[PDB]
Amino acid sequence: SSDPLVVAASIIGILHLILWILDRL
Amino acid sequence: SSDPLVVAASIIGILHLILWILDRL
Amino acid sequence: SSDPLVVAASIIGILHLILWILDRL
Amino acid sequence: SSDPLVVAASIIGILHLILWILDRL
Ligand SMILES: N[C@]12C[C@H]3C[C@H](C[C@H](C3)C1)C2
Ligand SMILES: [Cl-]
Repeated sequence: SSDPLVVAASIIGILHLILWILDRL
Repeated sequence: SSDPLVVAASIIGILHLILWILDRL
Repeated sequence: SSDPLVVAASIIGILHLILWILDRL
Repeated sequence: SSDPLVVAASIIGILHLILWILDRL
């Protein structure tokens, strides 16, 4: 288990890489 | 719970995405 | 122990830096 | 506590933002 803020940052991180990849594809 | 280092990096990761969006718009 | 979604985001974050370094060079 | 893979990704995430700022400034 993890802190809700860490879970929130994990969702944000995944979206970050997706947008970063799409911004180049 | 999460380690303090993980909580700190979570805040930093959120900041990182916010900065990337603002810098992309 | 960490939430599985946090472990997934950790793997994705590590990949993110690898790709980021490769794309800048 | 947090998984070592999460701790590693936290260190790497912090380093990632540092490099992003330096390259931005
Ligand atoms: N990039 C991340 C660092 C830390 C571990 C994992 C989830 C959160 C917090 C964002 C990847
Ligand atoms: Cl955790």
